[PDB]
Amino acid sequence: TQVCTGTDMKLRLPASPETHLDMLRHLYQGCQVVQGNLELTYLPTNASLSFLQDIQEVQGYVLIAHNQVRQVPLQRLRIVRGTQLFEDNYALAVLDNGDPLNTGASPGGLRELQLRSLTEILKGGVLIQRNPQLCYQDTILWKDIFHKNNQLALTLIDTNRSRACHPCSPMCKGSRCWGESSEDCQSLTRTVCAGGCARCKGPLPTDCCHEQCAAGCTGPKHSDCLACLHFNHSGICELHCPALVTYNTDTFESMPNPEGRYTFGASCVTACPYNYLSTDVGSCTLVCPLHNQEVTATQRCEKCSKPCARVCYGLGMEHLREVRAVTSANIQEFAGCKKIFGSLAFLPESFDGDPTAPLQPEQLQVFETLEEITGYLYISAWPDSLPDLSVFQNLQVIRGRILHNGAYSLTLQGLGISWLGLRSLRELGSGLALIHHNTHLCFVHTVPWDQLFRNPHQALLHTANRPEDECVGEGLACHQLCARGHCWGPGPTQCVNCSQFLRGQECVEECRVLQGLPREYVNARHCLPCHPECQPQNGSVTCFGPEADQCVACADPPFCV
Amino acid sequence: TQVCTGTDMKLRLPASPETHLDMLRHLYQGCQVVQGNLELTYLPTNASLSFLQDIQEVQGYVLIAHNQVRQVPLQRLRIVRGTQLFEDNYALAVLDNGDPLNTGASPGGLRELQLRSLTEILKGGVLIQRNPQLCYQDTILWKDIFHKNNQLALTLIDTNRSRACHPCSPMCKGSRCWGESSEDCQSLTRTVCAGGCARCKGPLPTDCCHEQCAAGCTGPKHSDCLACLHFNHSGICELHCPALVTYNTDTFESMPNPEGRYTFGASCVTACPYNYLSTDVGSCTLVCPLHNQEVTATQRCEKCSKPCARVCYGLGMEHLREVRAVTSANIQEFAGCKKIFGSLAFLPESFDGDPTAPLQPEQLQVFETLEEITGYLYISAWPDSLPDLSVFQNLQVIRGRILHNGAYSLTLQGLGISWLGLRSLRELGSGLALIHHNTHLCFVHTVPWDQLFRNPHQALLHTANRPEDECVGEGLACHQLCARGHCWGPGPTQCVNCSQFLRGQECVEECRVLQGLPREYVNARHCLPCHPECQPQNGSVTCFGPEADQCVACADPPFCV
Amino acid sequence: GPSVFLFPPKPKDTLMISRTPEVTCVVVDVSHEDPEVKFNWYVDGVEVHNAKTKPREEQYNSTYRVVSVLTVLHQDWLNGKEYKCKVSNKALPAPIEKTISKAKGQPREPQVYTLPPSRDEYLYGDVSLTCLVKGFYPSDIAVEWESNGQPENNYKTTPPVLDSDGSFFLYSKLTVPRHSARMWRWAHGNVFSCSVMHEALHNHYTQKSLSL
Amino acid sequence: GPSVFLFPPKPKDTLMISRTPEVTCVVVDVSHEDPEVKFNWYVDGVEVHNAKTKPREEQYNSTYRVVSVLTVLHQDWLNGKEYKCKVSNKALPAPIEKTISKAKGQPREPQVYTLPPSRDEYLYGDVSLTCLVKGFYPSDIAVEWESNGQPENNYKTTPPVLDSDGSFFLYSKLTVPRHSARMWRWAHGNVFSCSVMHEALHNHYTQKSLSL
Repeated sequence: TQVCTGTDMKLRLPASPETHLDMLRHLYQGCQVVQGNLELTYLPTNASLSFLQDIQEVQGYVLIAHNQVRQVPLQRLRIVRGTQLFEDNYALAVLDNGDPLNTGASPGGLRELQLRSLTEILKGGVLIQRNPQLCYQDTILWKDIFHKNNQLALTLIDTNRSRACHPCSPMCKGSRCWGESSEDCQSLTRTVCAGGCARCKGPLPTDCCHEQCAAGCTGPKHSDCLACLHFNHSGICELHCPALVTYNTDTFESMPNPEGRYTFGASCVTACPYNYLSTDVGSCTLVCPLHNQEVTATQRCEKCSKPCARVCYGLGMEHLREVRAVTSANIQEFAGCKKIFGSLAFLPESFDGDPTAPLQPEQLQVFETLEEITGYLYISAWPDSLPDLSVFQNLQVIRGRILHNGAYSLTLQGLGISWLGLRSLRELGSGLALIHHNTHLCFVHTVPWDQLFRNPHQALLHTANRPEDECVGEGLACHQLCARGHCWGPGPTQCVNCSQFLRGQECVEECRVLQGLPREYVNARHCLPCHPECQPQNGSVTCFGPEADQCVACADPPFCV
Repeated sequence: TQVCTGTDMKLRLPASPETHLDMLRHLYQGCQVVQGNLELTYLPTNASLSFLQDIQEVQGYVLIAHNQVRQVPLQRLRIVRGTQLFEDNYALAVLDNGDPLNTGASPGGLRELQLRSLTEILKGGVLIQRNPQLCYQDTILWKDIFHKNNQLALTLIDTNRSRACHPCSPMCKGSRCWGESSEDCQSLTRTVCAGGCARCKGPLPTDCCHEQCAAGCTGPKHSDCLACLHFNHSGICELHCPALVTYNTDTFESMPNPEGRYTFGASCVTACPYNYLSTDVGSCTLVCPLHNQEVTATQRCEKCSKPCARVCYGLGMEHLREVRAVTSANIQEFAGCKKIFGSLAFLPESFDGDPTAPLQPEQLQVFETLEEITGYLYISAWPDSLPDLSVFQNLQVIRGRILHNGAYSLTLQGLGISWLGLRSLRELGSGLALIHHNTHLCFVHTVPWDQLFRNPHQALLHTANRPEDECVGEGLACHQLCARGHCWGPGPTQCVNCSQFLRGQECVEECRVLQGLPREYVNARHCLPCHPECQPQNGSVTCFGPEADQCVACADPPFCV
Repeated sequence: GPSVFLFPPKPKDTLMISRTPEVTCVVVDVSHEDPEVKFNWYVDGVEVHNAKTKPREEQYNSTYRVVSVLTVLHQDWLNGKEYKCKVSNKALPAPIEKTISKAKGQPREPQVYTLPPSRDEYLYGDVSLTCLVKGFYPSDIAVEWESNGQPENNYKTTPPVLDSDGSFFLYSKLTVPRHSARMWRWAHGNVFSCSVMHEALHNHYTQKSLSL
Repeated sequence: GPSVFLFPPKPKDTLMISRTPEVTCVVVDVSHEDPEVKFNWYVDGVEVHNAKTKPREEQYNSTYRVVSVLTVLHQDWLNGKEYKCKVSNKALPAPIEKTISKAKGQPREPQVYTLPPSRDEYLYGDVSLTCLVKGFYPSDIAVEWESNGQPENNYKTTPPVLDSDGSFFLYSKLTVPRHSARMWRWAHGNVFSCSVMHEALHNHYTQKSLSL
């Protein structure tokens, strides 16, 4: 809500960097901190980055590379925790932020970092290599930002530099300039501290700071802290959140503890937010762990009345963690799976010999069964012989916890289909939408994506597809009876809230009652098939209830025969 | 219907031989033939045996012994097949039919057999030892009744005899007298036959008889037969009944054969009678065989959509065939068994050390679960500390295929309970009822046993129990609201068709609607508990439907809260 | 000046043999000084003089009420016959002649049924119970209730009305108060029904059960 | 001799501001040789002479029909007020004075609801649809139908009746023929309801939906 989530790009190459540019204004605008890795790549001088004005914390590896900007408005950031690390080693890295190719007055890269607000680090190092055109590196003695731990967590810095530097500001103690301005001086919290004291605003024990606290403090008291180690408990720096329950004196007799709080994203809170999980263990997370499955009550994760229930898993799971994508194999592994516990995606590597075996169109339609997934999606190619993707005639929701490149609920690009028909959607969990490079595609802007969203951060970036202004060619349009034009494709089947009544999947005027041979009755704006035994009638409606009872046209006492 | 069934007495000792006397007038009166073993034991001169006038066939071993009558009205019998054999060896036996203890003029046993109608035998021999006071044994050359098979099926005859005999009638060929009267001469169908001919009314090939036919014939044609080998197909002697279906020329393509007939009790018929089974194999029987279970459509026996379904078995089954009765063991083996596939019984051997372990009262009440059994019952003892048998508060039917001593659907005697409460019975399969030796017992004749019957042959023999004329002492009577007095015991619970309404199991006037705190509503002459959420009311009925909807007193839109 | 009309028989009594309907000729508003009166019953203009007249009854009008009952075997009314009550006085110089009788048209077999009250009409208090009839002819009809064979009295009903179908239609209300005997059975869902009587009815009677 | 009475306003027009009810004074049976007549409208005995009289209309009686409309603002009728139609002729020497007006008592808020037809009353042909009201006072009331906002005309209804509750009660029939527009919606279970208008009604109106 008031925060954003990490990502998984690793020197990744997105498409249409104008979308990459809009890829994050919906993510980080109104965001305080990140739950994972922060990844910045491929950005020219042109940059509307004000939304990054207010950032304070990180949980995973930060990353910049192949970025050709002259400034970054990153300030007020004072924490990096490094739960995830570049190459499983570094907390933050920088590489090849310049231009080796071609009037305009500019260097072609970045000159200075300017990150005075940074004061605390946890597990992880830093790398900065092959980063020409920038100065004020090797300037501030990173060690004084590290903890008493990770003193041996090495780093590495670039020396091959093009342009000359400037001496640090005279208003700064030594040579600690993130930037030439005094506004980029430095304070530290390692050496000057009171002996074993971890952090301090000054060598005074009165200036010393609490152990669990970090980044210094206006005073060693909790409220006066600056960087709470593991959470900001209503404005407090405590080590662990209060337990949910408590056991009695010396008895196996538990009882709830109202002051208890679930563990999540450095925030002791009452309940778990949407898209997340609840556990008797006491942690909101994105996975229901070992010997522990999911139910509702809105989601929760606890054991059932049986060993681990046997269900279908998707990619990224306990046995599909290092998978690339789908292939000839593990396709019928989704046979009639009502609900998958993973993710999936399609690439050309599937539609190619892979000497193994490739895939085929007809070995499909299993997705007429699926009713829910846990992860994300991603597509790259698709055969021309398949006009649409009706195979998904009915899927309820994505509910994508894990995301592609740590950001997308789904992805699709590089195809040649004409339209789409994912009609049974009313909701979407975390993750961001994305689409482009779909030549024949139409009926795109016939969708109220905002409705499907459940997180305000979400949006949709779309381009490189035939627009409505030209799709109307030959007379394309949302179906007639589909309310307010909320179609996914042609035919009434693709409706959502069609005021007229439907047959299984066909909204039309006539729930033909008595004027169609297989008679019908009505319920919930939907047509239903009359009973078999109830003989055909022709005066008025032939049936009155689904079952054999509540009938009229008889062909045991209440039944027909 | 027009026949009776075999039994399993083997020199058995019934109780109150006045019941043993009535034990069979309901079995064999109006019976043509038997489906199993015929067993005659313990009968004095006093005998109303006219119901045995018309008997024609047998399927198992015939038996007489310890019988002190001077005559037997057994005639018109001409077949014995011997599917079951005394000592698994003999087709018919006779032993110790006399009196070794003490005016009246009588010998004290039987003098002559008189069985001229007998002409055919199958697998099995005969024994007659220690049978004093009878003549005309070793008289008729049994071999000429045997088949070309079983020529080596030995026999054995008594010679120790008390009273002198008389020469056979002069109107009989040699010395073939079942009795001194010419009406007991003999004809045979072995030696005089036309060479290999099996049976004949004379040495003429025109007098020869059909192979499959037996007992002779008025002519070798089927209709002219006398003893059909394996069935009397609408008046025909064929070997095997017509198949139910037929496969096409050379294809795995089946199709029904209307002329097909199920195999059972030597009678090719359309369907299987009540209490019996139907099989795609093509045989009505009393057991659903290997890898083959039961459903309805009224019963049928075929495989299901899974290997042999795991359910509970009773005594006499594939692993309880040679069991005596219940013990400390195999008692919790009935845990929550909705439907047993066997039989059971209780003896004192259960309630005794059996050094193993004995049983206990409190380790019971599993029979509040059972809803159907396949076999019979039998009881001999029971502790005084248990007044009743309410533990069977709900059992639907016995449906007893197998029977104790091959005759009883259930048995009970030798106890000291006051009453009984088997209330949820409306039907009973094969088997005969029996009861006696129940001192404290009352509320016995409050039962319409005839209603529970499903076979006209059934009845009930009862005695040696306190009668109604004295049970009324202290004011015993069927419950008030129980219709027409059809009680099993006191309290409304033991009702059957109580016009007044019931709570789970209590028939009373007041389905207290609004005058009892836990409110209620009505359906099917039965009280139902109102919804929880529907708040208490006091104007009129508080609820209108079982579920949260169809309520009035609210404490989501249609629900209360 | 004064004027007087008569009263017809009761359908509940007609169409039922043992019952005895009553063609009745009431008279009111006697003169304070000229009250004398006498009756004469005619059949199409044929005097019989076989009626049973009753005494008088004073009223708040300072006058008296007079009436006489007329006997019926139902036949002539079943097949159709006119009656006439001839009265007189001195306050009026003219006699009376009224052509009251049964009517005829296309008789309609009563289309009948039962229906419950509405979930929303439950409220708290005197609940309603009903029973309807339509497609019947003529309007001369009256019905009653029955309950497991026993009667009910707290009921009421409405007259008939014409529509485009050329027949009549109406319902009958049954008051059912709280904590009372009217609802105890209903809540317990026993045999409720509508005892109907009408000319066009097969055997002059039908019935329809009712419960939950 | 001859005699004449008037006609009251229509409840459908009363209790509705934009509508204009009409107190109407019909006259019939003119004399073949003395037909003249003129009106005068009084209020408790107060002449206004502000009515709109209409021409004549002959009848099978060989006479003419006469009438005049009277204007209304509803107030005086809403709070209570008497009217009087003064007519005359030569065949009768006396004028006319009628105290027709609204009545008053204990007003009762209409107890209202909807109900379906009976499974057994389905038959084949013109099915019935109904809507009932009780616990209302006084009897001056008329209602109509509505369907998804659209009206219906083939309906009919019944007058009210008294019972032990001191209020009134009745229902309204709605013909619904085969293969017609009356039933197409019903089978398809759309918004049917009963548009009711009455004095005691909160805001002088309520409504109750209906469907399957």
